[PDB]
Amino acid sequence: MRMFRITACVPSQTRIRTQRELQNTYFTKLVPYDNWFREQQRIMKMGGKIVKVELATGRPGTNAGLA
Amino acid sequence: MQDAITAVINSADVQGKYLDGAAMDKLKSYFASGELRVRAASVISANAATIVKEAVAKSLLYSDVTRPGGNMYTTRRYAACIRDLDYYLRYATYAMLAGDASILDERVLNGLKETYNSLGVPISSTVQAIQAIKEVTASLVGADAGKEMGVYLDYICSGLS
Amino acid sequence: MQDAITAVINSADVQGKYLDGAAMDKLKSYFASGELRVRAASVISANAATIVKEAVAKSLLYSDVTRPGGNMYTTRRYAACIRDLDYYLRYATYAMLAGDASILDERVLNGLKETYNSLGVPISSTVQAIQAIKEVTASLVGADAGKEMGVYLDYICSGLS
Amino acid sequence: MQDAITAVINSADVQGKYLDGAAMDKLKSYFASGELRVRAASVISANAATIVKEAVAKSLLYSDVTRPGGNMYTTRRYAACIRDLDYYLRYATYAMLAGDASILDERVLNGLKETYNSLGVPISSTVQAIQAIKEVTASLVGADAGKEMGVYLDYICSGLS
Amino acid sequence: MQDAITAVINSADVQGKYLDGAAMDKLKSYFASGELRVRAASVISANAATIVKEAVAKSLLYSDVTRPGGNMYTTRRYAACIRDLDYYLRYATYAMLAGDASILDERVLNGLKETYNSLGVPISSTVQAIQAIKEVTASLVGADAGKEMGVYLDYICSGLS
Amino acid sequence: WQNEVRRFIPQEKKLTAGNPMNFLGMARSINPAANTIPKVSAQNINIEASVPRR
Amino acid sequence: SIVTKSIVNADAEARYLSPGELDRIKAFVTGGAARLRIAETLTGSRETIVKQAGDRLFQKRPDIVSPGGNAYGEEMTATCLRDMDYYLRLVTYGVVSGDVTPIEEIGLVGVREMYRSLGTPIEAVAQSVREMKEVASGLMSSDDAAEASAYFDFVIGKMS
Amino acid sequence: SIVTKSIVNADAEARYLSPGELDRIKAFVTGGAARLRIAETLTGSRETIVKQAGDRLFQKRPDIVSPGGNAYGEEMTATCLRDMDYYLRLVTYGVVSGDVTPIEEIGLVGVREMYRSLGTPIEAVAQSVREMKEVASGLMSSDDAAEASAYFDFVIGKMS
Amino acid sequence: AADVVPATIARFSQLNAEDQLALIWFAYLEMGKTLTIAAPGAASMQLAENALKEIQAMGPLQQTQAMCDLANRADTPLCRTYASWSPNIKLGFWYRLGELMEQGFVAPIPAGYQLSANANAVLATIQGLESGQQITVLRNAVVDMGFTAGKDGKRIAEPVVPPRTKVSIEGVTNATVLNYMDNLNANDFDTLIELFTSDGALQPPFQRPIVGKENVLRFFREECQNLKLIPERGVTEPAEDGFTQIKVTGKVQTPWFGGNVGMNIAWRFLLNPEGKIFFVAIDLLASPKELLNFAR
Amino acid sequence: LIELFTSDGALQPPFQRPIVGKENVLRFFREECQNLKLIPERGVTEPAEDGFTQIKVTGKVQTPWFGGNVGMNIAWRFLLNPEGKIFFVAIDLLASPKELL
Amino acid sequence: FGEDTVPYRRFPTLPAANFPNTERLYNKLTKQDKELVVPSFTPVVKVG
Ligand SMILES: *[C@H](C)[C@H]1/C(=C/c2[nH]c(/C=C3N=C(/C=C4\NC(=O)C(CC)=C4C)C(C)=C\3CCC(=O)O)c(CCC(=O)O)c2C)NC(=O)[C@@H]1C
Ligand SMILES: *[C@H](C)[C@H]1/C(=C/c2[nH]c(/C=C3N=C(/C=C4\NC(=O)C(CC)=C4C)C(C)=C\3CCC(=O)O)c(CCC(=O)O)c2C)NC(=O)[C@@H]1C
Ligand SMILES: *[C@H](C)[C@H]1/C(=C/c2[nH]c(/C=C3N=C(/C=C4\NC(=O)C(CC)=C4C)C(C)=C\3CCC(=O)O)c(CCC(=O)O)c2C)NC(=O)[C@@H]1C
Ligand SMILES: *[C@H](C)[C@H]1/C(=C/c2[nH]c(/C=C3N=C(/C=C4\NC(=O)C(CC)=C4C)C(C)=C\3CCC(=O)O)c(CCC(=O)O)c2C)NC(=O)[C@@H]1C
Ligand SMILES: *[C@H](C)[C@H]1/C(=C/c2[nH]c(/C=C3N=C(/C=C4\NC(=O)C(CC)=C4C)C(C)=C\3CCC(=O)O)c(CCC(=O)O)c2C)NC(=O)[C@@H]1C
Ligand SMILES: *[C@H](C)[C@H]1/C(=C/c2[nH]c(/C=C3N=C(/C=C4\NC(=O)C(CC)=C4C)C(C)=C\3CCC(=O)O)c(CCC(=O)O)c2C)NC(=O)[C@@H]1C
Ligand SMILES: CC1=C(/C=C/C(C)=C/C=C/C(C)=C/C=C/C=C(C)/C=C/C=C(C)/C=C/C2=C(C)C(=O)CCC2(C)C)C(C)(C)CCC1=O
Repeated sequence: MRMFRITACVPSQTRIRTQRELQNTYFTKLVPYDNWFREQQRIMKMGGKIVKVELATGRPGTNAGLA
Repeated sequence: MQDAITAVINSADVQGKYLDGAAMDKLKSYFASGELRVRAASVISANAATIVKEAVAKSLLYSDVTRPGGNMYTTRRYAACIRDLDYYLRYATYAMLAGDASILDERVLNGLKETYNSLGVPISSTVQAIQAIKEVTASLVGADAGKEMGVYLDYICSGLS
Repeated sequence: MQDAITAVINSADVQGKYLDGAAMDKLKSYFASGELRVRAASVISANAATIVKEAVAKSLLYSDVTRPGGNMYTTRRYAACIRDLDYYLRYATYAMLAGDASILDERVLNGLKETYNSLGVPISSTVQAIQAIKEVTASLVGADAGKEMGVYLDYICSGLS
Repeated sequence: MQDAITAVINSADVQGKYLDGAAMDKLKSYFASGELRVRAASVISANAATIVKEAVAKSLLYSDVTRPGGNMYTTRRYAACIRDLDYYLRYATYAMLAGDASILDERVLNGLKETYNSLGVPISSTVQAIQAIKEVTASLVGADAGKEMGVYLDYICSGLS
Repeated sequence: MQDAITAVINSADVQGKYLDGAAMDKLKSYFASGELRVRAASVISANAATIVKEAVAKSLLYSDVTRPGGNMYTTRRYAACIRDLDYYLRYATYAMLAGDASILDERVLNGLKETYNSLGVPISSTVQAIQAIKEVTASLVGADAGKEMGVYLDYICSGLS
Repeated sequence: WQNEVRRFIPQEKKLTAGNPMNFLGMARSINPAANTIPKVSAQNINIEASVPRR
Repeated sequence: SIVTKSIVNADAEARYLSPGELDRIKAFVTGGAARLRIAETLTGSRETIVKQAGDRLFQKRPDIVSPGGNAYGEEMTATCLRDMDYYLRLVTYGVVSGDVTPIEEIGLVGVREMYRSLGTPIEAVAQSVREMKEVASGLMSSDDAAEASAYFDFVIGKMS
Repeated sequence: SIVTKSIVNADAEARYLSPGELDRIKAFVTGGAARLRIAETLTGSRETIVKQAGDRLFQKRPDIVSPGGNAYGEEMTATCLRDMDYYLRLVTYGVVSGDVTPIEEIGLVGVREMYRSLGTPIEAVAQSVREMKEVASGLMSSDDAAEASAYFDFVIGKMS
Repeated sequence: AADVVPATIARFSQLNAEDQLALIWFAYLEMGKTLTIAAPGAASMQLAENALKEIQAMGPLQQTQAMCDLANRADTPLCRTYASWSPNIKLGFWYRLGELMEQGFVAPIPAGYQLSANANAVLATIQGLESGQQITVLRNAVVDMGFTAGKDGKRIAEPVVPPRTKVSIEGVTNATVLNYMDNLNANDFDTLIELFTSDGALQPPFQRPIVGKENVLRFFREECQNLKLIPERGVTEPAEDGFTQIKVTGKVQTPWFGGNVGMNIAWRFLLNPEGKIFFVAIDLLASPKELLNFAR
Repeated sequence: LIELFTSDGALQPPFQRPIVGKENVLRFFREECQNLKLIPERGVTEPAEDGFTQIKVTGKVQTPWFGGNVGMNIAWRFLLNPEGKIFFVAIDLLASPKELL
Repeated sequence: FGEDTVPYRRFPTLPAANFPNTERLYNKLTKQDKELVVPSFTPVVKVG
């Protein structure tokens, strides 16, 4: 379905959480294409740095058959 | 993000000293420029859609990109490009209000160059689309606010480079 | 239910205070309006049989409502409609005599809106009929008495809305 | 929910028997309906926005419903009414192509009267909207298909009221 | 929610007319009251914690509610009362600053009765604490600002009752 | 010996603010300049260069 | 209203109105005389302002009134003038309130849905409101012209 | 392709294809000959179909090509002809695929935003695709007329 | 013919800047009655009223200079602003210039100008063609106009043409009033500063009278600019203390305080019995037309 | 009084631009012209384009109205509608040799 | 809940009536009834 895999480092800017937090502070996930824009907007607004992103699944510029 | 005031405050706080004469001068400069920036923001909010439409028409329409096999080809990719340029316009206006490029760095530029590299989107074409947006916004706002608006748009294009 | 005098008395009782200058002036106002209200009541009692007739004639005759499918169709429904208008006329005259809206609050609009909604009857056309009878009673009684009657009637309409 | 086919299936299954002759003739009747239902659904999907557009233009449009005081005022409430009509039309098409009102009364009548009452919605105006939907659908689908569509829309109206 | 100005706006727009002389008079009256409203709001924001502290001291402390087993027992619940009184005071200030107590019955009274009934909160005790807050704030801010604040707080109390 | 012959027609409902009836006369006074029917048939237009290319 | 907007923001942050919000409300209530006067001015010039606004709009885009357009006949052009009067009333509401929330609440939410169900050219509606703003500024005091132009401009941006 | 649609449904359900999907793909593969015939006829008669439909659309809505309109100018009418060609080829793709996935993916998703940007009356475009429907039905066989009409109905409803 | 529009485009192409400008001006003249009507709303003029207002504020000589610079694609900021616009913006801007010329707001063309032979032939072709290819030809002609940084050139520059009579009053022949009218038509307010006395009582229309010679001089230098005054007739009477009251009616052939090119202007002069001009009041008489009104 | 004004009726105050709008003219009457006495003397009447009636009336104002009490002339330029309603009324304050206005 | 916490039942204090609505939602087992706990919020002030 032309998913995206992203590595993003999201710091904590308001609260000092006392339990382990690498799993959500520095993570690489697989994001669907439709939700990629919303996810990236959310990450930037939360203040994380998008270290890397790549179209792991799908083919670039597919004029048809992208699902 | 940051603005001019927060930028000056952080620049002073990093060495942990009070706002000296230079900081006050910069704050006065931003305070003077505030009225002009607000007026330009009002104008761009007026003509948000039209600026993007004119920029794309003079920059991409009836060109290679819009034709079949181009990145802007197909309704979905046209809508995506329109949305990207609309967000570019809105965030450049945000940066113009704030007086600082930090909003562009941490909200418009991280995760976008490599996103376009992944998608195959034409960076050289989106650069010219942003430049067309700059020309339209300059013609609307005027030379005074237009110069700083173009400064921010050039910052966006350079980061996208 | 209470008239203007009894409403003033109950207000002063609730505050635990005697009838001060404001209460005295309000009571004198009601006393001045008493002659007007009594004469208007006498005249409207004279014409009560016909007044609703011309009100409905100028309001809800030869329209969609009177025909079959209209909610005023059939002798039973039309008699119900004229009886409703007569109820409004009599109870609004009561409210005018008392100088207070509590009678309409508790004995007229209490449940009337949902009653009409369940019955399916046209609330909008009821409002129009009340307005029409408002102009009819205004023309029949005069300017000041007509204005008081109209404020009572359009309060009824606002409640019925 | 269920349609005629699933109704015969589960009516047999609850008694735990195979398909008797009554079920066979019911299935044959539904199959005979068949292509007529599918054609009506296809034409409705063709002119989906049309029927709602002219139904509004016939019944609700240019009236106190769409005027101040009426529930259709403001573009937000207008588009909400249009969205409601689109819900009703899609459910009508689904119920038509299925053969039962289970889809509607599981996806429509559940709490719909009470939610519209909480929003103060005009049930009569809504019913008129579905009526105009019915005639506009009939004028595009024919006689028998329009008749069954109107039957489903009338069930919707009865549940709404 | 509705304030003193948008209340006039909606009152005019329900009938769809423009803003006549009466509307301008109402707006001017609200603008005249605006000075007192702003001053009272600023003072109340400054002394919010002390007001609730004094009201709790003179209305709830040293009683069955605070004693063991009482609803004010279990310090989490005491902090919950402190927060609830803070909420009541802040939203009363909102209503006073707005000039209309629509936010009180929208963002405050909505579900409050069932909330307190489910949680076993002493409704009369909460009401009494609210009048204690009303008296404290009236003494703190004066006669007229205290008048308006007491009006809105007692509207909240009546909603609770 | 005059007599008042009441008619079929219902009493005319008073015009309201929302209704464009009161704007009808204003629109007539406007009398907007319409457009002549274009004389284009598109058959002799060929889509290889008639469409813009910029 | 501006007071309503400030209250909503304060409620969202769960706090009392800041001194900046309070001083803004104070300035608005003090200066409300000019806003009420300008609302009165637009209300008075309502008939003309609509008249030449619609005339300029039709001259700039007669296709909306020409054959095939949304308001081709005098009847539908009268409806178009009715809508323009709606939007004038909304801008008056916005001027008196001081904030664009009445405008958004009444005539900008679902407006794209409305003017796609009606087939109305929303760009034409934007141009009509823009000509409305131009003529209002012409017949209004310049600074007060800008005060009304803020709300006209907001409606234009939402329409576009 | 309906094969791809069925595969998507099956993979979403985490199961092999059901008898309904198998029968669907079987019917599609057996009717592929008639589908290719329809595609060939549309490709051969594309220019006459598009031109006649565009002229019928012009007669329906003269304002589209009137002065001040989006299609005004020979450039802006040739661009309508090009758009109609694009949509006709998209309908051919959908007919040959058996499902509406390529149509939705190339001409339906983002189409409203594109036409908002360009100022085009999507309702007028819907009328144009309707007219293309009647013209293709006239030029095409009756039995396949319903099949092509189904996809035309889909496009008309979606782009409406 | 299919190639009518490209043939007409090429024919407009070989024409020079003067031919192109004259052809477009005559096309605007024939517009509506002979050529395609104008519907400017379809173009986003909002990004063009800035340049329109700038050109209106510019003086007539610089107005024509900028117009010819645009026509020959000169390197000016206004030329670049026009060039960066979309073709519909360019055409709407040209139509706005034509409307301003027709209303007198901008320096009009020389009186009685005639088109060249080639331009006349091309314009006849345009009139023969349909509205669609008419507008297409106009757009293609206007697109290349304006300076864009790139490979372009002009064979010959179209230079701006480098290039006053006493006002006649029916019933009034006062030397002071005649000198007043002639020197305002010539913009000789420096001469008027002594032509009227030190009182400096001027009455601008829809305004209170101005007081002070310096105030009157400021008003003349700022507001009055290249005004074309054409009085029709006049009447002179003796005022108090031998003062001369002169009521002279004519027309102002230039936009003036929201005034049309043809407007029934009236001047009432209280001229000193021994001095010259004690008070002047200017009133534009009403008619079934009112666009300069500001309400209140 | 203002019923004699046209719906598009306009007023032209002295030293001020024309005021258009029925309630605008109401406002002018009820906040500018407040209890003033006028003494019209003579007048002339003739036709005007669009069927209007142009009437130039000269009188004397005996009340303070923008200055010049008693010694100022009021010129009513009445562009009356053909029906009769005053489409446009202009009040011009003709001044004597008195200055400082 | 963040990027790592499975969502869980919440006990919000604000806005108004959200606590009672969530309580009514969560105090009933699955498929307990078909009624709507919160069909919509009856606005206090009706626009137009
Ligand atoms: C302190 C002596 C040094 C230092 C530390 C520092 N760390 C952060 C931020 C984070 N640190 C971590 C690390 C962990 N989280 C875990 O759960 C565990 C494993 C169980 C580790 C090791 C993380 C994840 C963050 C970011 C997210 C968070 O804080 O929750 C900061 C703040 C950086 C900022 O501004 O965001 C600092 C200062 N810095 C020094 O200079 C010291 C040498
Ligand atoms: C004609 C009856 C209607 C109309 C059409 C019209 N379209 C354009 C311009 C474009 N059309 C498209 C469309 C597509 N591109 C795609 O890739 C797809 C699917 C393959 C579609 C549907 C595009 C992208 C453009 C932009 C130009 C370009 O492609 O380079 C115009 C021109 C508008 C203008 O003024 O520039 C017109 C006129 N307009 C109407 O009003 C009719 C209803
Ligand atoms: C238009 C000028 C160019 C263009 C556009 C285009 N973009 C996409 C896809 C995406 N664009 C974004 C953009 C952003 N995400 C952010 O967080 C920010 C900050 C505002 C931006 C600008 C994203 C996230 C995507 C992916 C998700 C989505 O598509 O919405 C496409 C689609 C590419 C494809 O489908 O393969 C296109 C076409 N294309 C051009 O050619 C122009 C130069
Ligand atoms: C006439 C203007 C409209 C109309 C009338 C109509 N009413 C009914 C039925 C009822 N009306 C009432 C109302 C009242 N009864 C009271 O005692 C009072 C207290 C002041 C009021 C307001 C009630 C209670 C009924 C129900 C029982 C009854 O039959 O009277 C009907 C018949 C409804 C039915 O279904 O039979 C009608 C026709 N109908 C219109 O269309 C007019 C707008
Ligand atoms: C005129 C500038 C443009 C135009 C207008 C146009 N509108 C209609 C019909 C309606 N417009 C509305 C809109 C509103 N009603 C409201 O209450 C609100 C907020 C206060 C809005 C925005 C409505 C509801 C209608 C329907 C009729 C009615 O009001 O009862 C038409 C006619 C549509 C028809 O089919 O009759 C027209 C022509 N059209 C243009 O092209 C102009 C750009
Ligand atoms: C329009 C046809 C008539 C009308 C109704 C009206 N409805 C609303 C708001 C809502 N309508 C619904 C109904 C449904 N939602 C569903 O999902 C379903 C089944 C698919 C139904 C039946 C809902 C839930 C809402 C509120 C949420 C929302 O906006 O989607 C309004 C607006 C009410 C308001 O207070 O704003 C109106 C006016 N009114 C008429 O006059 C028409 C006859
Ligand atoms: C319908 C439609 C439209 C199209 C509208 C159209 C078709 C618009 C086009 C309008 C046209 C044709 C405008 C041309 C104006 C010409 C000017 C200003 C030249 C003046 C020359 C001068 C002053 C020189 C004078 C000179 C001097 C000084 C001399 O002394 C001697 C030499 C010379 C004579 C040269 C829009 C674009 C609005 C929207 C879309 C749409 O569909």
